[PDB]
Amino acid sequence: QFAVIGLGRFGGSICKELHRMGHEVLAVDINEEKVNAYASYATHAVIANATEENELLSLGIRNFEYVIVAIGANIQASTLTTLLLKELDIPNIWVKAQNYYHHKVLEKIGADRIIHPQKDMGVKIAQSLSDENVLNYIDLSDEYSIVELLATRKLDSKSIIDLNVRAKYGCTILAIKHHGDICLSPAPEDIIREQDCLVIMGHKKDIKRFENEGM
Amino acid sequence: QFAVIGLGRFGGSICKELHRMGHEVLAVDINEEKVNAYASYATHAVIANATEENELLSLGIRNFEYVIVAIGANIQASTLTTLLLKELDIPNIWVKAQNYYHHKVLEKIGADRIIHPQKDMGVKIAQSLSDENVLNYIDLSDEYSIVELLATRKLDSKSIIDLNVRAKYGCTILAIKHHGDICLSPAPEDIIREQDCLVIMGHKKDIKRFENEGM
Amino acid sequence: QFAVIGLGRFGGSICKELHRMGHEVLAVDINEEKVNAYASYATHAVIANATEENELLSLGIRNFEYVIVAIGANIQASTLTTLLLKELDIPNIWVKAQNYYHHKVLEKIGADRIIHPQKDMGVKIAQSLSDEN
Amino acid sequence: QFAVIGLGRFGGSICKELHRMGHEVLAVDINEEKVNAYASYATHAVIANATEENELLSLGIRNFEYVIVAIGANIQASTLTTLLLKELDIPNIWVKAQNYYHHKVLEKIGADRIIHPQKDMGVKIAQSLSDEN
Amino acid sequence: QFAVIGLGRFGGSICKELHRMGHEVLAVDINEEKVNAYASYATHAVIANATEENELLSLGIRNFEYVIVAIGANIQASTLTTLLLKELDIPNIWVKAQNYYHHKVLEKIGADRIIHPQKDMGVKIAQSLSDEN
Amino acid sequence: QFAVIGLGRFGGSICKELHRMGHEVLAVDINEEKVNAYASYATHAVIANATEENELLSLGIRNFEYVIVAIGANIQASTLTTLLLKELDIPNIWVKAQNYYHHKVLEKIGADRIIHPQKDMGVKIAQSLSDEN
Amino acid sequence: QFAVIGLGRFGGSICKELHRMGHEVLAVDINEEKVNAYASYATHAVIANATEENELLSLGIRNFEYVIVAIGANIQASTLTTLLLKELDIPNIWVKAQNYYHHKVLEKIGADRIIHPQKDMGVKIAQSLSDENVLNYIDLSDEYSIVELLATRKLDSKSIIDLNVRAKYGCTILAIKHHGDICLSPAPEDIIREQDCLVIMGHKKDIKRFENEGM
Amino acid sequence: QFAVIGLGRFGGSICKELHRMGHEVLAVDINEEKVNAYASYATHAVIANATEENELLSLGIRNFEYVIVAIGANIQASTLTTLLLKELDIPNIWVKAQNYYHHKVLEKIGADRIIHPQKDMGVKIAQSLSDENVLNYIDLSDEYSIVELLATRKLDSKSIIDLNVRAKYGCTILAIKHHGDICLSPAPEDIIREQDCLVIMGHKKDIKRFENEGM
Ligand SMILES: Nc1ncnc2c1ncn2[C@@H]1O[C@H](COP(=O)(O)OP(=O)(O)O)[C@@H](O)[C@H]1O
Ligand SMILES: Nc1ncnc2c1ncn2[C@@H]1O[C@H](COP(=O)(O)OP(=O)(O)O)[C@@H](O)[C@H]1O
Ligand SMILES: Nc1ncnc2c1ncn2[C@@H]1O[C@H](COP(=O)(O)OP(=O)(O)O)[C@@H](O)[C@H]1O
Ligand SMILES: Nc1ncnc2c1ncn2[C@@H]1O[C@H](COP(=O)(O)OP(=O)(O)O)[C@@H](O)[C@H]1O
Ligand SMILES: Nc1ncnc2c1ncn2[C@@H]1O[C@H](COP(=O)(O)OP(=O)(O)O)[C@@H](O)[C@H]1O
Ligand SMILES: Nc1ncnc2c1ncn2[C@@H]1O[C@H](COP(=O)(O)OP(=O)(O)O)[C@@H](O)[C@H]1O
Ligand SMILES: Nc1ncnc2c1ncn2[C@@H]1O[C@H](COP(=O)(O)OP(=O)(O)O)[C@@H](O)[C@H]1O
Ligand SMILES: Nc1ncnc2c1ncn2[C@@H]1O[C@H](COP(=O)(O)OP(=O)(O)O)[C@@H](O)[C@H]1O
Repeated sequence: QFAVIGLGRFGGSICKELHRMGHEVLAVDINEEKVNAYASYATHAVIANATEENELLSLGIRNFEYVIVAIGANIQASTLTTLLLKELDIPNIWVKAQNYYHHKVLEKIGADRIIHPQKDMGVKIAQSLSDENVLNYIDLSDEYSIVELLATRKLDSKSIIDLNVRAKYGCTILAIKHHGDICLSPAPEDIIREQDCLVIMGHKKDIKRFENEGM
Repeated sequence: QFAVIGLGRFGGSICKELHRMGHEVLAVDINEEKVNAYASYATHAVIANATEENELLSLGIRNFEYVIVAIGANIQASTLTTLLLKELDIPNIWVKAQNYYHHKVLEKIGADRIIHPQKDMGVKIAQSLSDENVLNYIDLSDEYSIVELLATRKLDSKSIIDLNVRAKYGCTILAIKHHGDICLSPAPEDIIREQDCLVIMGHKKDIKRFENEGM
Repeated sequence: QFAVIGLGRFGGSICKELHRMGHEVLAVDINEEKVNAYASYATHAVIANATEENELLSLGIRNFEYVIVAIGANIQASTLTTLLLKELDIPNIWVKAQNYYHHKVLEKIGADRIIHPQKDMGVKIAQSLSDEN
Repeated sequence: QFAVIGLGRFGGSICKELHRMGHEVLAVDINEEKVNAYASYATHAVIANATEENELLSLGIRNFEYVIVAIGANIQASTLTTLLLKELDIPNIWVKAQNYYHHKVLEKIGADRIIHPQKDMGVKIAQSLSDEN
Repeated sequence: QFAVIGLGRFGGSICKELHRMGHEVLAVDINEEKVNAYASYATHAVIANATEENELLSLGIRNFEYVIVAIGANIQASTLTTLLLKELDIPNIWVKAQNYYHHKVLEKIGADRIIHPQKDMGVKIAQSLSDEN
Repeated sequence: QFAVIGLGRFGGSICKELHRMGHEVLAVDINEEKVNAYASYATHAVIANATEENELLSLGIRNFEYVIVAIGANIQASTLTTLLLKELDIPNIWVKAQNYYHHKVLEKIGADRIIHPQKDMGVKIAQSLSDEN
Repeated sequence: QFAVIGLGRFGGSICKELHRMGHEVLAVDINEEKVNAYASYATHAVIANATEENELLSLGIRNFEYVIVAIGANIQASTLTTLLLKELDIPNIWVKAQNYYHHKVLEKIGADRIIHPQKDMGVKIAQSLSDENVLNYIDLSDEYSIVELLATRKLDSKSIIDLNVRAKYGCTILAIKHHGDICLSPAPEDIIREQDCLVIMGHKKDIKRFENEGM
Repeated sequence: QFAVIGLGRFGGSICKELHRMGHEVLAVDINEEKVNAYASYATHAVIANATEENELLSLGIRNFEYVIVAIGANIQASTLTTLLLKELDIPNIWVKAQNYYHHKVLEKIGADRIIHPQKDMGVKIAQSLSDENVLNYIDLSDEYSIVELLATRKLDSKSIIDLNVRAKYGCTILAIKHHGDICLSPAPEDIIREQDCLVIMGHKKDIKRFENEGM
């Protein structure tokens, strides 16, 4: 179902994670050491030059719905490989881009999705920096969002009804995670202890307000 | 308030994003071209060798609450920088790790947070791969999660009350985004049209079940 | 009618010859000396970075039916330029290829004609060697 | 009858084309991969450093009426090879020139024909652009 | 009982002297010549990259109570080796420091003793100059 | 009474320690920063190129009974300096050796004592490892 | 009148010596330090790339009757320089050759004189080796030579008439240098003291004979 | 009788020339190709590292009265070799110097003669440049010299008595070389034809005078 062509810092993580999730993954790499190291973290692991068409054919690359092109430094190899894959009519080709130019040429040679890892981690890290309590989040729209917050010493031993967010800030609490244990859509009697995960939902500015005065 | 020491693919994104959010950021780089290119995307931009203590002092680095060490290839430079910063009693030092070894030595020299960008993008990309319908998601815990899904033709013109997720699958719908318009905590009469954003919340396997039989 | 983007050993020859035949040619080059040397061998000669879209727009590159991409060594610059030209709906884009890979990426990004100079002169020279008469 | 010393974009084409025409061609190259790839496109293919006289002798280079010096980037190697060949009394020595200077030194050391591939393809491409019909 | 990882001016001396005293010493080195030269001055001598964990395991490095990290110039290799050894729960890890920074990072990753050779020989030489008698 | 020509890891230690013991020491260094840093750790500190005879004369190097040549990496500078000092009839010349070869040439050019810092600290460290008590 | 293009071990010596003799010399070098060091040993000294024609023109290189190309390692630079100089119609171009190939190409591009320094010093050193008594010499032809000899204890207090070289060995004595004082075409009564300079002239083998039995 | 340790541009010439003169020479070289190439130009040729004492012993280096150290670039190897040779009490050790420092250390480690090839060829070339007619010469003293001159079109078909040098310039002609044929101490009736070798003897300034007005 999944084939990962470059087993580096980026692609290797994709391989290991997909394997950990329970999907079947074929790992490819030109470097034998890399192939050996990922033998345990993949259904199958093969030594192959992804820029060589007959080798791609030998891999049975056609058996796959998703092929990930994760060769970092060598732009030539990456775009050539992506090209060969597009020739073989692979349904989904995901390639890691190094820069603007690489993104452009991948764009035109029919890459289905282009990933800028360090860029995205850039914005994500910026998000966590801007607010140290936000552990994670998802934006529903330009104005509305669901936010994951780390409870500070302002929130310990407080009940949901005490923190009347539904009226005071127009936001609603969705979940509380205490010592790994999880409470979904909790009732107003429930207690939030410090260092716990708190999942709020509402307007961005309203959530910021609640963070400011509340915690 | 924020200082970014390495203006590369990773650090540059952090800088640009922090600047876009409205925070004041001091960008550092040994490469003059990089400093010039990030002049517009930062409050201040300086040419400096982050491995030279007197230069760090010249930057007024102690005036900052958060310093980001984002020098990629040069592990020596990274750990040296982190060390010097730790000597200067910087409250929060975030460093990009290249490998396991780098993570360990940064860990021991008192790095406050160590980031593996390509790894994390690895797992999230794996997440988007496992379901093309999940546009985004957030893990509340090992078993429970909030998921954003792309509506298929199986869900078109279906009501929330028609798709009884709260009893049949034990999960709860949180939001519906239809042509950009947004419905928060929608009522059972509401309609879901295909290709719209659907926000479900619950157990991972249960949501997977709902994906399987429902859509 | 004709624009030549790279004034090197290859492109410069195209420019000079087209000019000698009596056609009007706009010569482009990032190197000022090259532009100066071909001032006499072209209707107009301009300093410009062919990988910069706004510069291409400033050249009035769309007013041309034929644009020749003759940047040799820099594969990246060549393909990026070809790309920008393809975006600007240029009717005929002819590019000099460095190798097989360059030929492939140029092929896919919609190059109208891809030339392998050394190859073609190769077969031509072989022809001349086969019968000197 | 024919020997091609540099199996690159230029020389490789000469080799392949001469072989395709039905002439017997000896392909030389310092790079083993190139030699391997042109085994099928030549009567014989040999790994050799064309700047080493004893290797040239080992090739039986004197048995040839036409020897082609097609080493691109390395001007030094090119002129050294041409020189050694001129010493071995080769009847016809054709060399690919990189620039004006290379053309001059090849000219003086007795090169029988000096080819500027990109230039000639330049004028021919200009010809084709001038009248597409 | 003793393992010396870097057989240079510093570590080689440790090895030779420990061997001369009658203790059993395992000498390690990435350079084959060094390993060969110290075969006679050690119980066992092995070619190995001290920055590679599986090689460390292959050496049976855990069987040793004292491991000496004596890699000079390469600070990275030194700290990486020290780190790997600290992971393998080596009881006593003594490392040669190049500078203040190296001393600090070795200090934090749990080096049992950090030696500054030139400094100590400095103070001792000063002692000898102060009273030659 | 004492002159230290190289203020590095080795020589700087000698200087600082001799100064701490109460002897008068003249510190030399080609690097101004080094001279500045050791201003407090020496009776006098001077910027000078030890391979330049007139500079040595300007230092009043002959007024000293002991001159320490502690220039590490630069073997040439070290031996040249030692040589100039031997010409100037310096009573005691002590030089830091880099390797066997350096030891040999220093040996022949009349060095009074040749020190191998890393070697000696090597045996010393081996001693400390043999009996931790 | 004289221009030296390469100020290295070879060319620098030519420059310095020509300057010491009293001729006016323009020294050229691409290396600024070299140009600075030869400022005192030349009429003029200039930083210039000898492979750049416009720079050569800027030097006023055509105003010179003799131009010396003494660039060692870089054969390409040497031949290119020689070529450019030949284009500028320089009357006399002397170039240092690195090897046989270099000698040949310089020969063909119209070098007026090609020098192999280490070769020539090779043969002369061989000459001084064959007889430690020959301090210097000059070959008139393949068979005949003029030789300068160091007097041994076999020749001490001997007269020219005592050592009848003109008949017994067919050679003729030309000069005697005794404690620096010099005697040209000395009379038969003159005495030769040991360790003095003796200038004989004749056939090589005959002089060797005289060395053998005489001294 | 002679051993040459470095078979390069310099040492190889010494070897070949000594061999051509008829002396027996042992050539040493660490490079096998060099040893093979000089097999024909030496009595014996051996592959050896001159910095290795036991190899020197294996060569039978002790059998030689003269050992030439002609290793160019590697100063360390040169001085180390010279040192080893001095330890083995070789009577005559001649070494090629690269620079001032090398000359100094060779001087102190007991080198019997130190040669600066390119320097000496420098002064020699300067001599031939200063006067194009002087082919060679030997200085008897600061003021007096014997000079070899190339006859110009001023001297063709002239008799020695016509060019009364013995009175007019105080100099005396010693030899005339015509088409390889040689005339020693020629009588006044003899003719000098152009392009012939002419050997004059006398005062330097006087010889210059004769060159000026005569030829
Ligand atoms: N032609 C190729 N075929 C297959 N695998 C390749 C090829 N070129 C590179 N790779 C693999 O891709 C990986 C690149 O990893 P890396 O350079 O760390 O990129 P990233 O930083 O994106 O992880 C390497 O592990 C290498 O083995
Ligand atoms: N010692 C240093 N001090 C300051 N900046 C540095 C230093 N070393 C490297 N840099 C900067 O850090 C940047 C590294 O970026 P890059 O190598 O792309 O890392 P990444 O791939 O993680 O973005 C370079 O642009 C360089 O200018
Ligand atoms: N990005 C660019 N935009 C515009 N001109 C460029 C760009 N990159 C290179 N050039 C020009 O193209 C020319 C390339 O010529 P060259 O490298 O000699 O190729 P060739 O050998 O095929 O002629 C150079 O003279 C350079 O000035
Ligand atoms: N010294 C040499 N002897 C023999 N062959 C050589 C030598 N140097 C280079 N070559 C060969 O000549 C070829 C030159 O090809 P290339 O650099 O592509 O020139 P071009 O661009 O003109 O084709 C290479 O394949 C190389 O193997
Ligand atoms: N990664 C490594 N693994 C094992 N041994 C190493 C490694 N790197 C260097 N060494 C060895 O360590 C020794 C270091 O010696 P040297 O550089 O002279 O240090 P010092 O000057 O302290 O003696 C070398 O002999 C080298 O072979
Ligand atoms: N020619 C010279 N004259 C005077 N001082 C010199 C000369 N060459 C080097 N030095 C000084 O000697 C010091 C050498 O120290 P270093 O290279 O660290 O050797 P070590 O590692 O043995 O201390 C340098 O600080 C330099 O300033
Ligand atoms: N292209 C050039 N133009 C001018 N000077 C040059 C050029 N290339 C080299 N040189 C000079 O010529 C000198 C070469 O000297 P060197 O390598 O010692 O030759 P040699 O050993 O024959 O003296 C260098 O000092 C360098 O500065
Ligand atoms: N350790 C050594 N033992 C023997 N021969 C050596 C050694 N090192 C170098 N050589 C020889 O000395 C020669 C040096 O020649 P080269 O570098 O041209 O110097 P030069 O310019 O004085 O001729 C080389 O041919 C090499 O084979």
